[PDB]
Amino acid sequence: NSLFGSVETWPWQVLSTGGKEDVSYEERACEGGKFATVEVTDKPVDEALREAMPKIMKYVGGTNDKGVGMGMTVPVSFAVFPNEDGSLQKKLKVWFRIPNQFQGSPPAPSDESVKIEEREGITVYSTQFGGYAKEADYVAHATQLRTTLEGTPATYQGDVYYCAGYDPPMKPYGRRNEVWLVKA
Repeated sequence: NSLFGSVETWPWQVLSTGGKEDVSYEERACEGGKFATVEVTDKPVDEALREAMPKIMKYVGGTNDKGVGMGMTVPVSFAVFPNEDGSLQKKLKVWFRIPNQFQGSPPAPSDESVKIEEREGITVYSTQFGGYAKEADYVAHATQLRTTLEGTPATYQGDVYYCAGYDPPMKPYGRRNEVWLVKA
């Protein structure tokens, strides 16, 4: 009668894929699912990330309204805003991507700083790469992602990019990463 499977997590619209070695792109339209996001201001991206991490982990750690102690972790992504001067604008918005099972029913935000917001309507270019990533690698991948998207009508708004990883990598913990550019 009803047909479902175990492999289903984020239905999105991928238009195509096809980049370069290491930096490979995919332009896709977002699920539109509800995610847990925290935005930090006043504090630089360095501080904002480390300050937002507690806020993300406290949510899945048990400080959620449903009292879920299931610490579920998939790659976490945060938006950064680079100015044309090369300097990042001090505003950082962390998006915590919720696993599919919890998309159907996510716990309510019991912390005022973390909000469950749904994001749809926009198209992103995502580059998936593997290896030991440092903070510079995210920037470099964004740089190369722009370089690879060169010659296309792809424009970006605020040149915003998102950096995805399971943890903030210093060296070994951060082997799978994503960088998302949003088309203007």
